[PDB]
Amino acid sequence: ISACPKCGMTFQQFRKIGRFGCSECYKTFHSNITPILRKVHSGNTVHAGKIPKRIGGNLHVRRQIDMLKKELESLIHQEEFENAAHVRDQIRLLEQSLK
Amino acid sequence: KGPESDIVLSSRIRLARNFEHIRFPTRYSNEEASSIIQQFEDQFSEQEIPGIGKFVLIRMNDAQPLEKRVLVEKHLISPNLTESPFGGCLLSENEEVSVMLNEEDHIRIQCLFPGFQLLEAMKAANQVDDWIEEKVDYAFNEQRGYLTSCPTNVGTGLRASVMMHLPALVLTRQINRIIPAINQLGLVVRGIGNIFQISNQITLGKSEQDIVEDLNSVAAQLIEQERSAREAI
Ligand SMILES: [Zn+2]
Repeated sequence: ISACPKCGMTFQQFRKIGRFGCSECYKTFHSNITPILRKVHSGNTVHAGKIPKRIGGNLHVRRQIDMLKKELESLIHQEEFENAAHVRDQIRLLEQSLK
Repeated sequence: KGPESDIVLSSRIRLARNFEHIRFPTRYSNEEASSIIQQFEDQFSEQEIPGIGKFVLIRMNDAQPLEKRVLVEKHLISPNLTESPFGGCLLSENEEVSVMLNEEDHIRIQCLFPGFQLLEAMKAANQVDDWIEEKVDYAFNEQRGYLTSCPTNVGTGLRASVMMHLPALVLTRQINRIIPAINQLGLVVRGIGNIFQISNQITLGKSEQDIVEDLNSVAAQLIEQERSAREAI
C-alpha cells in the first residue's frame, strides 16, 4: 500500500511489470522483494560481493552510525547519560562527515 | 584465436549498473535519458583507460542503420537498442570491451574475449567499472548490492558466460548426463551446430570472484573432457 516516493510505482504495478522503477523502490518494497529474491537466487537474499570504491566510505560510516544509535538506546536505558552525550556527538560527527 | 581457440569460442562478462539518483529506464524521462548519454559523452568519450585503450561513444541517433547492423551482429548491442533514440555504445578501439547505455539498465559493461579467458575479461570489466564509478554514483544498497531493473540481476549485477563447441561430447552421448550435472552446480547451459553456452544461474549471494571461479572450473573440466573424446574419435 506504499508507492515509491521517487518514481511513483506501487507494488501491484511492480507485480505486473516485473521491473523496478528507480533506486528507491528497493527501499520501499524491501519486505516484499525478499520472497522474490529467494525464489530467483536459490534462497539467497543478501549481497556478498563488490562494493564501489568512492561510496564504500559512506556505507562503512552509516554502518558505524547505526551501531552507535543502537548503543545509544541501550545507554539511555541504563541511565548512563554522560556516555549518551558522547555517543550522540559521535553520531553527529559521522553524519556531518557523510554530507 | 584465444587460449582454447578450438573448444571455447568466447568468454563474456556483463555488469549491469544504474545511476542512483536517476530513475531506471522503466520510469525515467527522456531528459534523464539524454542527460545520461550526455554525461558519458563528456567525461568518457575520448578518454583512455591504460591497458584497454581509447573509448568512443556511438550514439544511436547519429548512427547509420547499417552501422547499427554491424554492432548488433558483433553482439556489441542488442536489437532493442537500434531503434531507441537515446541508447549508446561506448566502444574501445580494441572492440573487446563495450559499454551499452540506456537499454534495460542505465549501464551495461560487456567484455567479450575470444578464447577461454574468463578472469582476464573479469579484470577488464572491473577496470571499466571502477573507471565509470569515479564519476557516477551507482545505484547501490548494503543489503542488496548493485541495483538493477530486473530482479534476476540484483546483487553482483554480473552475468558470466562461456561459449563452447563440444562436437565430441555430443557424439559420445555424454552431453545428456553432463547437462543435469551442470544445472545442479548452479549453472545454466542453453544450447544455441554443437554450440552450448554456460552462464551463472544467480547473481546475488555469491561473490563475483566466486561466480567466475565456479564457471571457470566447470568450463575447464568440459575442455578436458572434450579433448579426451576427440582423441578417442
Ligand atoms: Zn521507484
